[PDB]
Amino acid sequence: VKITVNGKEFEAPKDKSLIEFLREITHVPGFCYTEAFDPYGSCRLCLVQTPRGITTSCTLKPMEGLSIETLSDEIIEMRKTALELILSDHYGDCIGPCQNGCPAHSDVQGYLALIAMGRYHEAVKLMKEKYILPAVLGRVCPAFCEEECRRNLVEEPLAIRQLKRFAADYDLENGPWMPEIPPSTGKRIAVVGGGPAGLACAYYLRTMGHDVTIFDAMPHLGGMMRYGIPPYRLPKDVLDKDIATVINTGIEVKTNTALGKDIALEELREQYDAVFLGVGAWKSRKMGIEGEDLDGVIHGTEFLRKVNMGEKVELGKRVIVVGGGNTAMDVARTALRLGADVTVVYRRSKSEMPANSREVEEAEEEGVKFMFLTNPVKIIGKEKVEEVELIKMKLGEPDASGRRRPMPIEGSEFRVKVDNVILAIGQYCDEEFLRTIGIEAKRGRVLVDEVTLQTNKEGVFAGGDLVLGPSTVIESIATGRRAAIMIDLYLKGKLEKAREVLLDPSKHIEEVIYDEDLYRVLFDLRPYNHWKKVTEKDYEHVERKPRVKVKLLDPEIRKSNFKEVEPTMDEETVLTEAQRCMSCGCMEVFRCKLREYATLYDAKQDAFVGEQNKFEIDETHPNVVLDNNKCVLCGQCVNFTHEIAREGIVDYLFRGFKTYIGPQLGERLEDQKGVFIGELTDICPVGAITEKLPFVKPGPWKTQPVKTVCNGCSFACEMNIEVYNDILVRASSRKDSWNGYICDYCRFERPWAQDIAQPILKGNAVSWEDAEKFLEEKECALILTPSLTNEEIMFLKELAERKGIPIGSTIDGEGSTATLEDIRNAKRVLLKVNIEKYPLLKLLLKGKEIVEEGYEVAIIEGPAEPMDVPTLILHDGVNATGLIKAGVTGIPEAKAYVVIGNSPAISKLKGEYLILPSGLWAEKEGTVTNAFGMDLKVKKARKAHYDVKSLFN
Amino acid sequence: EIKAIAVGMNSCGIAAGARETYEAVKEELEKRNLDIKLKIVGCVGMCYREPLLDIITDNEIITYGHVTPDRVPRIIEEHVINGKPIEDWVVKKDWWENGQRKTWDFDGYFVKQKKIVLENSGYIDPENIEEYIAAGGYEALKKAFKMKPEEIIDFITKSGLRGRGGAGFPTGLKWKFTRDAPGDEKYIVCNADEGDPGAFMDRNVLEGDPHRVIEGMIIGAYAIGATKGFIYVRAEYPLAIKRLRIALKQAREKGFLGENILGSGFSFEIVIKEGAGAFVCGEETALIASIEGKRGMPRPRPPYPAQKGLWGRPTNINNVETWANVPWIIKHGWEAYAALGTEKSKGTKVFALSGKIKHGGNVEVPMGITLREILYEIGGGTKTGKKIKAVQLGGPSGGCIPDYLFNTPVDYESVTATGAIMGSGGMVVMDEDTCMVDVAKFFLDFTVKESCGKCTFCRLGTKRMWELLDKITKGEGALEDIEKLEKLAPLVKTGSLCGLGQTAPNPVLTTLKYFKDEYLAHIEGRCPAKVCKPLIKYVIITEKCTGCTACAIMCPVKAIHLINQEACIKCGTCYEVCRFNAIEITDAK
Amino acid sequence: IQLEYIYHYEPNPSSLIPLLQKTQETFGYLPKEALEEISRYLKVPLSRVYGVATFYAQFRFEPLGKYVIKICHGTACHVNGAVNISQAIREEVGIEEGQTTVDGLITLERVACLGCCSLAPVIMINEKVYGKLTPDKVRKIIRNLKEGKL
Ligand SMILES: Cc1cc2nc3c(=O)[nH]c(=O)nc-3n(C[C@H](O)[C@H](O)[C@H](O)COP(=O)(O)OP(=O)(O)OC[C@H]3O[C@@H](n4cnc5c(N)ncnc54)[C@H](O)[C@@H]3O)c2cc1C
Ligand SMILES: Cc1cc2nc3c(=O)[nH]c(=O)nc-3n(C[C@H](O)[C@H](O)[C@H](O)COP(=O)(O)O)c2cc1C
Ligand code: SF4
Ligand code: SF4
Ligand code: SF4
Ligand code: SF4
Ligand code: SF4
Ligand code: SF4
Ligand code: SF4
Ligand code: SF4
Ligand code: FES
Ligand code: FES
Ligand SMILES: [Zn+2]
Ligand SMILES: [Zn+2]
Repeated sequence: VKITVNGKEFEAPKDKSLIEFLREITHVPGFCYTEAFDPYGSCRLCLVQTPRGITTSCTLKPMEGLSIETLSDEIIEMRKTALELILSDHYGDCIGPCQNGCPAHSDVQGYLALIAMGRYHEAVKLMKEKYILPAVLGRVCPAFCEEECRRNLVEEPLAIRQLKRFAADYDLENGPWMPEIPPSTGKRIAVVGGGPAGLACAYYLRTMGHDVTIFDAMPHLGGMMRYGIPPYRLPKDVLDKDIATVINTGIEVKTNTALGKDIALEELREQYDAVFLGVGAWKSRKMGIEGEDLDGVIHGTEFLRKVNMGEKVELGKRVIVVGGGNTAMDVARTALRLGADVTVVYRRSKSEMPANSREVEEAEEEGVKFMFLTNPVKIIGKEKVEEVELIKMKLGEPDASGRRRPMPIEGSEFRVKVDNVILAIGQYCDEEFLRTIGIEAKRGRVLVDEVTLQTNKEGVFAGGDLVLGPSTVIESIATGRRAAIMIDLYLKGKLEKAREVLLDPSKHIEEVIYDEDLYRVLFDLRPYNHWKKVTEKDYEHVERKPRVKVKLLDPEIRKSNFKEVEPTMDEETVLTEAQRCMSCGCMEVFRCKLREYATLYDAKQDAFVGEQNKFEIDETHPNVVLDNNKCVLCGQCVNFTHEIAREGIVDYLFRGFKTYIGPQLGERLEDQKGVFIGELTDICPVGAITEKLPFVKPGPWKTQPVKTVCNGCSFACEMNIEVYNDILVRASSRKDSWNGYICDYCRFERPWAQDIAQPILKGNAVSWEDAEKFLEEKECALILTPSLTNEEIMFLKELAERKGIPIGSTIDGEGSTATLEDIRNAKRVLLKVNIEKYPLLKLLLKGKEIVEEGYEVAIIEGPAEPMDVPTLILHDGVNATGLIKAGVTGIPEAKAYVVIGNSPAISKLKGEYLILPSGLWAEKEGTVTNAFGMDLKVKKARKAHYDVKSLFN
Repeated sequence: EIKAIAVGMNSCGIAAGARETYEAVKEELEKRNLDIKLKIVGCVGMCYREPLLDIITDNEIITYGHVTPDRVPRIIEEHVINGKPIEDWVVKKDWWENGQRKTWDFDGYFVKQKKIVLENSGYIDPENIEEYIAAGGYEALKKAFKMKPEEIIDFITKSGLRGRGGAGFPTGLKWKFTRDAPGDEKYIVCNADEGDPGAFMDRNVLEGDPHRVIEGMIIGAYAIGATKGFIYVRAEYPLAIKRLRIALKQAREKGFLGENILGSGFSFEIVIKEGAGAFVCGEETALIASIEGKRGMPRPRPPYPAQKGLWGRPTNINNVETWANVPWIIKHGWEAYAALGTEKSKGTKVFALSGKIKHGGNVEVPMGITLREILYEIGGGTKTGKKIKAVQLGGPSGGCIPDYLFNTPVDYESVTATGAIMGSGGMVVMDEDTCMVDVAKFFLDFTVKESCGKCTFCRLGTKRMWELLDKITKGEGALEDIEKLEKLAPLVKTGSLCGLGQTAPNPVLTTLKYFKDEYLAHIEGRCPAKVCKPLIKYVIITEKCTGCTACAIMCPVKAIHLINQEACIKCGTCYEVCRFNAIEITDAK
Repeated sequence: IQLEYIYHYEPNPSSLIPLLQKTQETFGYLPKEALEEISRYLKVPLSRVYGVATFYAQFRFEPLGKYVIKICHGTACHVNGAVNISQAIREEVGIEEGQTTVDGLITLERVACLGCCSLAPVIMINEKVYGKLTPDKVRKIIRNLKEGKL
């Protein structure tokens, strides 16, 4: 059949639905279509424009001469409105508010879960997807994430910064994690500035492949982390270790190379493909009041650079510091530690102080005196500073909601006698240096396009304190990572298109789906995050758990020295603190179709606002959670459980807006009997049905599927094992599998993750020395269990043939003669097995006739002989058929028996047993032969610490 | 000599007091030792003049209106014994000239009416098949048994008969699709699931003349090849179910239903399926799912009911009115049916005049009659002489047609053009005291209740549209709410899966199209019809008040010469029981 | 016993809705034991039975009162003042529509149409129709119903 899709000529199968073919060639959204069921018209998202009108493509059959537009303005508007309607009834958080509070948007929930498991290297690996200096951030970050935490609404926010510091220091100490560098892209990037923004840009451009050169004026890398942040907050050995981890990736460092003196920007552009300007704000703002030239007017950044460099610093007994930033606080505490009575004067109130609040409280403990709402007007003295004239200030008018401006109170002028005045009122980059290189700046801050971070010159990007003025290390790292993303987009030619996509993705959907880079950048920088408005009443059911307190150094002792005031947490408190997380994020955030469609179609949550259906979560089942607040009502779970599994776990209840999915009224999911309850977790498209995971904290991780088989029975059903850095998270169902669905035994009992650790001799575990002694002493007839792959069976058989050891298997009989086609076509079947012990027979035999006479195929349980009709002989071992094929049946006669695998019915055997472990099924590779004669491949989820081949030598 | 006395015993008659009148007539006949036949009849159509008592002479029928039990002794004494009609109470006369019944009425109700479906209602006893036989019934069944089934299909498709329950698909094409479908077992369904809140015509046919529907179903089953027929009527209509069961028993015992029907070798059985009650179950696919024991959730159309319907077998689902039209076409010919109505829409339509119309009831009008004729000559206009603002045609599925478009003929396409549909056949008349925003809100409220909650567009968009309408009605709206309605309603129409959601935005769309000034007045906090509770303030006129205080003992909230605005329940009982011009509903501003 | 009626019906899934109607006639509502015996006899899941039973507004899972008040909210009754008469009924009885009084005397229901659109404000109390209802008249009817009359 010839159909025309968006002007092109296409040939499609007549019987198959149009949505399948369209999704093959382009992108079509839609929740409710599964080919195993008939077309269902519930989601209303697969709309196409036909000559007759706008219709759903899941119901259409390809006809001759049919012309379909898949992306027109009206279709975009209709899909957008449908998504907004769905989101208007959706309740839940895609990510936790901790991730939205972080300027770099780090997966706080995921690495807190990894810390609760004890996997600190993996937690740091997850941290380094969004920033580069987790130890520095654990020491100095103002903890924007802990301000937004949902634990603020119950007792106290999680100690995210301190747990991050502990894990980062563990990684630095017990071997640092270094990333994988992709093959070289042939491009070179000039980075100017050795501060955190330049380091972040270099690190994330190196992790993409480009060769990076860092230019820095100072002799060492670190910027204001090394020359402005004092060593009682950030020890420089920690900074050296962190910067070493960044620089060891392959970054070419050129320190003592300045811009404007050694190399000009035009030469940098001509030699390098793109240039990032992260020179930072290294000039201090003057106050402009008369007498500022008097001796004793030091600037805070220069003073702190002299103290950090060890240069001789002259300081009087009385010191006044002007400002309220982090610069002022570090100046105040450094001057206190040098021996001066320090007063800090700020023009605003204490609440609006930009400084880190923990540092302000620490300074108040140490003896720093504050006077807020005060402003210096004059500095009085002959040649040196003797006194400073201060005016008291009051908050002004709210103006255009500009948080008011301080207006002086006339007549409140007072004089304070001081010796040194330190200026920390702000920072900027040299305006004349910016005119020398030709970058458009206002007030000394470089003007860049807010999306692309690009200056007025092509190939020049900027960030850090150069763009944001006095800012944070994490905000600088965020600007650096975004600039690395934008530089990688500029080096491919996609930057203008990417900026258009980031402004409004609903107009460039075809380009978003057509380009991998645009899709990745859109989902990295502008993802759809769903929010709920939660007050303190919504967390009253939560157990009140206290927050860990880390014993700071004594204020009296720490006011005299430059020793670090805050230590790292003890390892016993780390797990206790990490287990206070409430896991606010959605467990299906990395696979939810609704979130993806809302990202692509620019859907707003507040487009339609009204009443939502409020449901209670049904988490009584040991393994499955049902959340009707995240139910888009597609009917796929109902269709499966009623038309394929025949179990009827859930069904549609009530009518209209009140419709929801659930068991019979008065029962929860715990009372429901069915061996295919866990298939609903893979059936659900959004995350209303989720699986409880056997980990301490289940925090959603970006797991990668691995294609293998199940070892629960002779069926050997194909499945995906979801792995995240040696963690066997869950088993899911493949679409391309011969079975399609897996049972609750595989999912919830996990026979693929089960292994006996050590050999068992006469019912007691023994070491491998005793096993080797038993193997050397006795005859040790070789008994194979059906938990071995075909290649292992061949190896063991050849070893037995070479050495002459008698070889056998616990399984006896003959293999099956039926294929899946025979069971699929036959209508009268002979069932001489228990249906519950082989759960896939429930799906395979739907609607067949279970007879005792006149049958067409026979289903019998081994050991057995094939019958006249095509027979299905089912054993309890996955590779029982492989054992039968290779001809190792029967139990041979000998004195003592070495059995490879802890299989049942070995107690029937006569003599003494040596049960050798066969290993983890998930760590095995090869092929198996299942009941229907298929040769199915097994793959490794992680590296194998045990192999039966080397054990026998 | 008075042969019979008939009392109208439909649901409309029963609600008015026809049982009391019938028993009073029986008592008066027993007391006077008279020997007249007391029979029940259906509804002629004058529902405003009920209870109706018919005195049937051999040549004339004299129908009295508003026959209460206490009027019965006077009527009996003066008419059935003395022989003098009481001309004050006579509302209808029927006489026979050349075998065609001619009608005279007080109000001119029947002048513009051509009764094809309701030709026997109100004259025959619905529970006696002998009376229906004597009225020419079941002669069309014998005639259709004479001819071949495909000839019946050609007769039906050449008459221009279109579906009376919905969009108006040609009935002969539907029958042909069911007959041409491959299969040995086929079913027919009579759709009596009138979910329209203002429609009563289908139960009117099923109560006043069920044998017409039975005969039409048998003719259609012979034409298609169906073995089993289903009458899908709601359990909320018990009188219709009772009369259908009586009629089925009488038709079975006389050989019209069963095995070897009238020597045609044709076996047909009719079984009454009682619907549980849902507006969505009137949809074809939801009706099929409801008969099969599932939820009434519609499914996509490319599998059509005429090819894969009830338990997979082909099904023909037609309305009660279409099945009732079939015997008239077989008896009188397809050319006689094509001699009525417009070019595209042939025949007659049964409408239900309700609301603020004076002569409300069941009307049988030919296609192409203008709406103004129905509203003013047949309906008589409003009940208080006020002007008619609009009409709601098609129930919740249709839309409001305003008074400057009353020249539109009632055919399918002329009504489809204006943004309404013929729909069930419901015609609700709105006057100057009706808020169009309130009407749209009521229809969207009904749609929100009756949605099956399967597709996202209907389930969610109808709730969002109703919330916007409630926001506008409470006065808390703005222009952005109206723009949201204007954007959302076409998308709910275009995107929904079944006809309930595809006709759900029709009232909102039509009210915005014709009555946007009322919407913009509600944005400013005022109801031009003084209907919305928060936008009206009940003010007392002191200069026109009286010390009698008629509207002071009837108020149950105790907010009364002075009105306690902070305690007024806003019921409105003051404005009626005052029996004086002192209470004035005024804008709260 | 009470559940003998189930075995007069055919053990096909199509008999579910007629069986639900028969159950609501026999008991006045849908008991749990009857529903599980219906699910057992028809071999349908109990979740399917509950979904069908909750789809239709006829079926309820709690018994009905003595006097059932049916407020008609059809188009004809709505345009003639159904909201005011429903307000009068709710204020006199003290429950919302769709609820049963604690003593079980008055059950308040909303219906689509009753056929008597000419008696445009119309309610029905135990299959008896009262028409032409101003709010005062329906308050009188409710108060006279409460005191054992009618
Ligand atoms: C005194 C002080 C205290 C602070 N305390 C805190 C704190 O407690 N917590 C917190 O979170 N943040 C704190 N900060 C902020 C912290 O420094 C941030 O990391 C800052 O925003 C870094 O910005 P940046 O990316 O521009 O790096 P910068 O630190 O500004 O790095 C500038 C780099 O550029 C180089 N450079 C300058 N000019 C040139 C040129 N012409 N050519 C070449 N290279 C050049 C410099 O040599 C240096 O290596 C503090 C800052 C200061 C100054
Ligand atoms: C929500 C909805 C309600 C309906 N209700 C009825 C109804 O009550 N009676 C009816 O005959 N058709 C009703 N229909 C139309 C039916 O789906 C179908 O079109 C009708 O039975 C066809 O009748 P016909 O063969 O005379 O054309 C309804 C359709 C929808 C979408
Ligand atoms: S179900 Fe999807 S859209 Fe809803 S909160 Fe979870 S991830 Fe977000
Ligand atoms: S960088 Fe700062 S805000 Fe971000 S997660 Fe770490 S502590 Fe929280
Ligand atoms: S409880 Fe956990 S997931 Fe929730 S905001 Fe806090 S850290 Fe994030
Ligand atoms: S629970 Fe999941 S699969 Fe089932 S209807 Fe809801 S969204 Fe669809
Ligand atoms: S049927 Fe057997 S092989 Fe298949 S998933 Fe279940 S336990 Fe594994
Ligand atoms: S339009 Fe409404 S009633 Fe029809 S299928 Fe969709 S949700 Fe159900
Ligand atoms: S409003 Fe009418 S009834 Fe009431 S006190 Fe005034 S005049 Fe009397
Ligand atoms: S309108 Fe009703 S509630 Fe208000 S004062 Fe009059 S009778 Fe009382
Ligand atoms: S409507 Fe087609 S996939 Fe949902
Ligand atoms: S609308 Fe209520 S009786 Fe018809
Ligand atoms: Zn009538
Ligand atoms: Zn109004």
